Amino acid sequence: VTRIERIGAHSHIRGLGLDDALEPRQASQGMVGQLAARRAAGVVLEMIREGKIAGRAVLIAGQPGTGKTAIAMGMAQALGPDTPFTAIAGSEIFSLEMSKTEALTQAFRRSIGVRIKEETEIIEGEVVEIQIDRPKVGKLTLKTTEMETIYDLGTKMIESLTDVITIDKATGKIQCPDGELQKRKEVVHTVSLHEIDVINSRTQGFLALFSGDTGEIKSEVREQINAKVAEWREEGKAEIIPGVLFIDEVHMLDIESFSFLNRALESDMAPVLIMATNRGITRIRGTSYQSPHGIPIDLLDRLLIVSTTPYSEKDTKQILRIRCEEEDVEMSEDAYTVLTRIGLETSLRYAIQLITAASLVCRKRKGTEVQVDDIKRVYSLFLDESRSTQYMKEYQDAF
Amino acid sequence: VTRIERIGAHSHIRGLGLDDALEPRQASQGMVGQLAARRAAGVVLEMIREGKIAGRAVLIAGQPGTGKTAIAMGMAQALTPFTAIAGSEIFSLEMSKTEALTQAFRRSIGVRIKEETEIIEGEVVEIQGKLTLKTTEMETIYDLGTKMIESLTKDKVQAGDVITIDKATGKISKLGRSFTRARDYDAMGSQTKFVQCPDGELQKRKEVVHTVSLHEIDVINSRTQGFLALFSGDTGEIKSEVREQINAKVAEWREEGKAEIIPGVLFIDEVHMLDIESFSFLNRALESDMAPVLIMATNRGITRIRGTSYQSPHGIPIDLLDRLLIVSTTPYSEKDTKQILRIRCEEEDVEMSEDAYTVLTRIGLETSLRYAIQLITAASLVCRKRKGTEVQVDDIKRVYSLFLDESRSTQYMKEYQ
Amino acid sequence: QRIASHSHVKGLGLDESGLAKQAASGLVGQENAREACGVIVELIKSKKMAGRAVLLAGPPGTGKTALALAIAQELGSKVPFCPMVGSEVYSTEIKKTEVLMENFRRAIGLRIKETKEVYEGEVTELTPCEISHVIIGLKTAKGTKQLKLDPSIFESLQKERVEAGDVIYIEANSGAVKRQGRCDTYATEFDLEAEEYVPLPKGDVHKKKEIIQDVTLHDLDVANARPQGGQDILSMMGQLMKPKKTEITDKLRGEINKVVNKYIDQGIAELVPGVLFVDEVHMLDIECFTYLHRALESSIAPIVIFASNRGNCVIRGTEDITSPHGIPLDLLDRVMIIRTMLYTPQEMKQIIKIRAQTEGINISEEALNHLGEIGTKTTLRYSVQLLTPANLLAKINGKDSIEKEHVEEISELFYDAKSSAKILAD
Amino acid sequence: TQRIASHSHVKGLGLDESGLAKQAASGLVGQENAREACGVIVELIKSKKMAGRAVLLAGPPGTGKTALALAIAQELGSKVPFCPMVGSEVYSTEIKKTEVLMENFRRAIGLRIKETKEVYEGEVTELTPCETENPMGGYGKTISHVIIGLKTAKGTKQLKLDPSIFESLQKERVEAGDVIYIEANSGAVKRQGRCDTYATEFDLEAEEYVPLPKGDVHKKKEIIQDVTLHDLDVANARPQGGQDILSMMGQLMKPKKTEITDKLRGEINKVVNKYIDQGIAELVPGVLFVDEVHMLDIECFTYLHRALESSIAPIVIFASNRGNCVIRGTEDITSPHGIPLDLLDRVMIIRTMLYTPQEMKQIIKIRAQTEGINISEEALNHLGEIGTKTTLRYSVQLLTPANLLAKINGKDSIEKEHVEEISELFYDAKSSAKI
Amino acid sequence: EGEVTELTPSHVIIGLKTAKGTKQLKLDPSIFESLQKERVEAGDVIYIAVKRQGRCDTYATEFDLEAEEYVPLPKGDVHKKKEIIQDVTLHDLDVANARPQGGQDILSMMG
Amino acid sequence: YVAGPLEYPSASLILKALERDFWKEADLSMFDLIGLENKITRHEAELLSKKKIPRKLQAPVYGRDLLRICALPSHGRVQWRGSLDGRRLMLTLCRCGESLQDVIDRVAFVIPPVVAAPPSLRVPRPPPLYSHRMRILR
Ligand SMILES: Nc1ncnc2c1ncn2[C@@H]1O[C@H](COP(=O)(O)OP(=O)(O)O)[C@@H](O)[C@H]1O
Ligand SMILES: Nc1ncnc2c1ncn2[C@@H]1O[C@H](COP(=O)(O)OP(=O)(O)O)[C@@H](O)[C@H]1O
Ligand SMILES: Nc1ncnc2c1ncn2[C@@H]1O[C@H](COP(=O)(O)OP(=O)(O)O)[C@@H](O)[C@H]1O
Ligand SMILES: Nc1ncnc2c1ncn2[C@@H]1O[C@H](COP(=O)(O)OP(=O)(O)O)[C@@H](O)[C@H]1O
Repeated sequence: VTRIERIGAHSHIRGLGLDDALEPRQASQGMVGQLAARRAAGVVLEMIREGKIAGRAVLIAGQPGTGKTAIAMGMAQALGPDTPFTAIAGSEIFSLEMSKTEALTQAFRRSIGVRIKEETEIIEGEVVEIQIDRPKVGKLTLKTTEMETIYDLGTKMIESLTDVITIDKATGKIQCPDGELQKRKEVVHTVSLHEIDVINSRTQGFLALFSGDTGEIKSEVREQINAKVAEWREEGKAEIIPGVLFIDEVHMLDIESFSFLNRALESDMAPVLIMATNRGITRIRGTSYQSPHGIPIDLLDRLLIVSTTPYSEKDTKQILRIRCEEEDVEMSEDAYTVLTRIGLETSLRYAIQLITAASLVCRKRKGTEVQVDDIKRVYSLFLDESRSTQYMKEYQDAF
Repeated sequence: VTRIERIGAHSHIRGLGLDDALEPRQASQGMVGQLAARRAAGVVLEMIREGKIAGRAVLIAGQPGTGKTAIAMGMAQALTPFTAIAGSEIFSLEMSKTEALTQAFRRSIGVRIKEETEIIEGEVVEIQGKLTLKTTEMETIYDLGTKMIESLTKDKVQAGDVITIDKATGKISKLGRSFTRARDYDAMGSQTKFVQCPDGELQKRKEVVHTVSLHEIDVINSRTQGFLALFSGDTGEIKSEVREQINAKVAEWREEGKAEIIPGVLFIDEVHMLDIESFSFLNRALESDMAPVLIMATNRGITRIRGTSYQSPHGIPIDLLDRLLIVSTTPYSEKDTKQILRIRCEEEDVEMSEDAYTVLTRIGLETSLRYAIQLITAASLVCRKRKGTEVQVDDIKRVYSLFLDESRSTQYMKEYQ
Repeated sequence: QRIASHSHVKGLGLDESGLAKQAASGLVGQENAREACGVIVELIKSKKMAGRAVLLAGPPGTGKTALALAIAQELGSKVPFCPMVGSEVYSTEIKKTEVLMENFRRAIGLRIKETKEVYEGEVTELTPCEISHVIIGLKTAKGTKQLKLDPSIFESLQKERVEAGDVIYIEANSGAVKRQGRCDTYATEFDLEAEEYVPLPKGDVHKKKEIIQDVTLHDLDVANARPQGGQDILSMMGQLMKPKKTEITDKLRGEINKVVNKYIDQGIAELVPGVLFVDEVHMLDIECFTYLHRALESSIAPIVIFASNRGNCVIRGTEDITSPHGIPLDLLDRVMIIRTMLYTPQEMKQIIKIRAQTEGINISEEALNHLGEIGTKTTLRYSVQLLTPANLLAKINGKDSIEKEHVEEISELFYDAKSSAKILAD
Repeated sequence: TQRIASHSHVKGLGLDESGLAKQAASGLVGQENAREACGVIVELIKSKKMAGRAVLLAGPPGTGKTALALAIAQELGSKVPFCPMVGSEVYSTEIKKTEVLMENFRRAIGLRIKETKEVYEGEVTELTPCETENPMGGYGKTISHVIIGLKTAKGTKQLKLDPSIFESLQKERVEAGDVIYIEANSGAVKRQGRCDTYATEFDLEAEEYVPLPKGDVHKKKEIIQDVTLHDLDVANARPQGGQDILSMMGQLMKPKKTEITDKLRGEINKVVNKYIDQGIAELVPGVLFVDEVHMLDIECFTYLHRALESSIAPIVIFASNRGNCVIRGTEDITSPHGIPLDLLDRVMIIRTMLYTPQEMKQIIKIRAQTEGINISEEALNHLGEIGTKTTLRYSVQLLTPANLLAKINGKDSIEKEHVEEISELFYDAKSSAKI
Repeated sequence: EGEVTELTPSHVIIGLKTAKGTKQLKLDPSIFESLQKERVEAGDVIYIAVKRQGRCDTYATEFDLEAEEYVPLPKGDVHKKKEIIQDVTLHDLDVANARPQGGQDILSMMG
Repeated sequence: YVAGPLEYPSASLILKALERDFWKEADLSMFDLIGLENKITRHEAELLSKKKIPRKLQAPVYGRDLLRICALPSHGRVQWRGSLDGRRLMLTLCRCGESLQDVIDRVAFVIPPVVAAPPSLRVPRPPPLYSHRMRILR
């Protein structure tokens, strides 16, 4: 019953609420407000889907709690599978086994996909206790419900016959399956430029699933792989698909990372870099230069800014009702009004915390529907950030 | 034909042009001006050649572009191990500053080792239990022991192979058959290349001299030696293995004459960037017996010492300044500037007019000298574009208008982006 | 083609006389910097000088990187061109100086001329005689013969699991590989063996062709930084640090240079010095600038192009020393500085039109005027970025070209650095 | 190659029989009180009664602190180990500072280990005298003794060894005519190789023929091996013998100098004490001369003033050259000599005054003598005057270049003109400060 | 589990004997034991992915003094399947799949 | 717990991403690692014993063959192999605080923990397996 993907904060959103003409809606796909920002998100999503342009970046600015990451997650969901979406934070680049610049340029590798189609022949069959052990060509009783083929094979194939014997181009591999044994299966695999790492050394897929690999071989395995995958393109071998790289709280990047991104977005296979920041006028990390959003101007000019206005009472209560639908909480209109007030006063995330605590208290007191007294007792029990700040007068081990 | 090394920034100086009595000439081996600095360079070069003492350091001071690096490269070319490095090269992530600096010091010293061993070489006629080794002037049969029999099989020795075997049963099949190559018409193995049959006495003792630097500590560092001698090698370099073993072995070889040391020179360009730790280490390292002659270069005056808030002359501690012989250079004059520009034009295969030389010297006096050194080739290329046979004033003026100098660049920065 | 930020730049735009055209080869205006670029490109093509430096200094968004890419295109793929960034020097397993030296070495290339021939032959004819002499048969679609090989080739062959009816390639000097099947493996109707087959090769039994492989000194260094494999030294597992910490110059790089010079004198190899374009030079530390102004003085250093976007500021790693272009006066001198000037509104509109033509976007007259106005308002890059979503919305709304309404709407939707800072005061 | 170093004239403290100081103190001049303190501390070291004691050679630059340090070191002699270290060497990127300090302390301590082994060697003539079967059991064929006819260069001596060793004889290729290496207690046979007398010039083989042994068959080889405690630590640290250690990739990174206290102390100390009190070894504590001690971080001094508290710590000779300066690694914490005030209380300060101009002249003259170049009276006086003006170390460096200038000018002795010319060709930092 | 009665060999046809009965298992070569694991009289317990030589069979009467210690014949059937409800954390599986230590290929052991 | 291996499905062209055309890989004789099989003395000996061009031991084909076979042996070099060979107590410890005990017993007594859930190794599953990679792995 209980799955890994339990109910989360950004779980209610399951898409972007836009029309055919990218026209936002009042309430759809878990999206309530941010009409202009939602339309911008849809525009950039359609641009990414086009894939004809490369080396573009976008920044989602706005105050904390104004749907900054919600719009990004909605764009990711609307993008759907089959397109890489590397979601990371500004603190991930700070790795030890690899340099921050190398970590970033590898994250870029995780944002560009490539589809490859393989046409192979796979034979049917069933295990009937073939290839007995100790106790020549041998015997192979290949048979299917539709048609049977009782024939033998060489010595290097009788020892690999064994419930469903799915012989393929490899040295064999494992009710009787139906249909002709000879069947053409066209399988398509999508990798995020894994060739740079999957061909780094011997037994290197081990590294691809371990990250133990140190800084890749600069300008020796990344450019050759790019040239080879380009040769594949235009020849019917493979085609590359651009993904998205989402760096939440990008202000943690340093001047080095910004200077590297300045030119990383100027390549043929440069993915669309969407970013988000809550800080305003703040010193760029590693220096004392104060710039907006903590990002230098030479990079902010290379991207498009997307502002997210704050939510109102209507949008606040609508998002609260959407979260209720996501969860299993139910309350009365008076409770809705009280929660909307508390949220518009303090914050929306704190309001969601309070409504969760109120549903829990209701479940504890055997109640069926949360009421005003429940949320009041909750607010009394769980204090707010600003509320606790007022009580800081106690001087609890100051600096 | 273009080669690896070509005309560069310090290729015009073929050496430290000096007389027999260390009397600096006006300009002989491409170098001009800096008479006192040239004589000091010659004196320190003679000191290096003498090798009578150890642990001597010389500091080359002067303003930027005064030929300090030029004098250093001239001394190096006239000087025979030489190691040129910068303050940033010793800074290594996997090796502490002290370890890298010690490695550089030991690599700046050379050591010649004479090796004499008995060698037996000749064409193999037939084996077996016993060998029948042939040479141009004679042939001999040898009885093979168990070790020799095993080596004859682990390596596919056969008739015609020009084998070689010294003592310690160290057999070698250097190259393949001589005459039999005929019937190998189409394909020829990778290692099975052919050689001429040796001549002279079958068994002969050969004396060879092996030249290696004192940095051989890496060879005796780990189980595998040749591997670490190519890349960074080992980073530890335990003090024991360095001093108690290598130094004592070199001393014993010197006593018995098996080896002889030749102290080189360690040129650390731009020493001002070194940390106080490196200077404190040098203070002692220059006191050791097998210490090479150190040369430095710095463009700093009263500047802060990296790693501390203290300021001292040349940006280095006073503790070390009392251990160096400062050789300050003098800025070039009109005549010296014109002469070095003439030398640069002659080396770069560039012909310019007298008025062109005058304008170039005026520019090099109003601006840096390297600016004019670059304007030389720039105007040469402009003239080539115009298809002219000689560079005129128009070309140098066009280049001066195209490429900006530090002064004009800073003056035109009023935009402030 | 996935148009990039510098795709329309397919050249430098110099005429036969050397002067820079007003607008050609994708570039617009900037005649002085283009002339300097066309002079330094000839300097590079001369292949006689070494270590000469260049600095494409100028305000942001002036096309210094565009000029660098134009130089790279004009030079052609026959000479190496290493695009480099300052942040890349901050490696974790290699010291900054060593990364810089590796980039310098990569910026030098050499072409290896060689004439290799093959001796493809049939395995079914394998008939050794004496292990001392072996014979293999030849059967191709154009001829049939036989060859005689050294027993070493027979050993290297039997090392592989050769089988009757396979196609094996035998090089005249060394090496051998197997290709299974020659239109006989699928005939017997035996199932697959984890490998794909191939028909018999066409052409003569013995082939010879001229080979030219473009290899750079850094490849030689990396190859010589390992035991090359072979015996038990071939031990290689995951996490292997192929980009090893460092490699000494006197005994490893020196030997590479010596062998390259030897093979060049023999006429087998041909050197082709490349270019090292280091972008965001101001990001390098002072301990990097001090080694850079010395390494570029060597007789082997190639041409290095620099580009400093920001102006005078504190140098990295110093926190007290301030120099113009964020580069110390030591390295600033000896580097030819090429000042890049700002673009005029007409030049901005022309660049916008060229970008629209290259990317396929079609803009109207009034639309182009409005886009150029929005660009000169804040910066040209903002208009270049808005150009695409304008046509995207036009297509969404059913319009083929961009109009004033679409450009105005997309400008109001998104925001630029100036507009963002204006509203950020809240 | 003599390879004269910077300051090699120092040969010892040169103290009289009474312990006082003199001028011609075996190369080193002046510094009476300092050389007397050096004599006291070297007498302490020789006593080998106290441990973990530190001494500070505080003094302005040029006072020859390192000179007197090397002097006391030479006086100690090559018998006891002397490990010189500078504060910069403590900064290691692979091993922590305190562990490097402990390794240096271990190196400073010496240990002579003796080893006596009774071994028999010589050309073997194997023969088994047939003996009646085991008398306790039935009858048959047995061997009660095995006689080996070891023949040495001095003569022949048959040994009636135990019969159980016959397995070892058959194990190795011990045939009549080869040299074997017998062991008294163990008895294991290790064939050295055939005798050179049978090495016919026509036989091609090496490492198989060895010369006959010189001396009696019974040889009691006494060998002594002096290895510092750090050597034993390193030897017991890394493994040896199989265990797939032959790998290259995952094992070539030998720099695992990281060390723990459990192995360093404890078992090693106990086995050392067992060898000492048993008569197999003799402990030899040395000295650890640490110059530029002010260069160490406070994290180093805080470990030093704790390691010096141990009973096994050797004698340490600190030599600080700086004065009142902020301790490294601390936020503007000024302390005397750049050393925390807490560590200065645990060290004896040996003050060294500045050299008198007469002492400067003496030093210049003795350095010229060591170099092997004659200097005239006027030239020596000028050298002394310039050494009084600027730092003294500048004058001594003007000898070799002036000597070469004189030799090139056609004269032998260094005339005043030569030093005058060199003073203008080369000058000091005090004059170079005029930027 | 059971005393090894036969160890004749890639695939090894081992024979395990217990109080219930005897079964000749057609075990895979990957389980072939490297150490002593005597062909007879050795008590072994195997599960599918490593073998454990529990102890020597109860032959204490064969010799009066032997280095090997003995355990009684297992009374449980040779082939038995038991369901174990093991509690583990996700990070365990994560770090295990990160650097696995199972299998038998030489590359694994070298890694 | 014995967890199953994580199957990593991937395309086949991935494994063929760094393979270069056989008619484009030139013979790189720049490998200075030949100092593991050649000596400086033997290097000089080979240089001083190179067969001359005549080599007096279909006619034009044989001449071209002789020419190409004379070209290759001219290559000779060595860094160092002779200089390397020309230059060159395991006491018992308790490993713990116990007075005296066999180290084997020490290690055998205290072994509480076993791995939580070790699976087998990961295995890429490209339905096509190129002969080159499989041969190299074998
Ligand atoms: N328009 C909206 N529709 C639905 N849910 C929203 C909307 N805006 C915000 N939310 C929710 O309100 C909270 C806002 O937090 P978020 O915007 O993610 O903060 P930040 O972006 O600063 O990390 C999230 O739980 C988000 O899911
Ligand atoms: N006396 C001289 N003779 C020849 N060339 C000189 C001379 N002085 C300076 N140069 C030239 O000046 C250029 C730069 O000088 P540089 O050596 O960088 O000064 P610094 O010694 O301060 O580093 C060099 O390319 C060199 O060719
Ligand atoms: N002379 C020119 N003609 C046409 N387009 C130009 C010209 N110079 C710059 N551009 C455009 O302006 C943009 C500036 O990019 P870039 O060269 O990175 O600016 P910067 O000068 O900051 O490096 C480029 O994308 C390029 O397409
Ligand atoms: N008393 C002395 N007699 C002779 N030479 C001396 C004397 N004192 C110092 N020197 C000389 O001073 C030089 C260095 O002294 P040093 O021990 O390094 O002092 P510091 O370390 O304080 O500079 C040595 O080369 C030595 O020749």
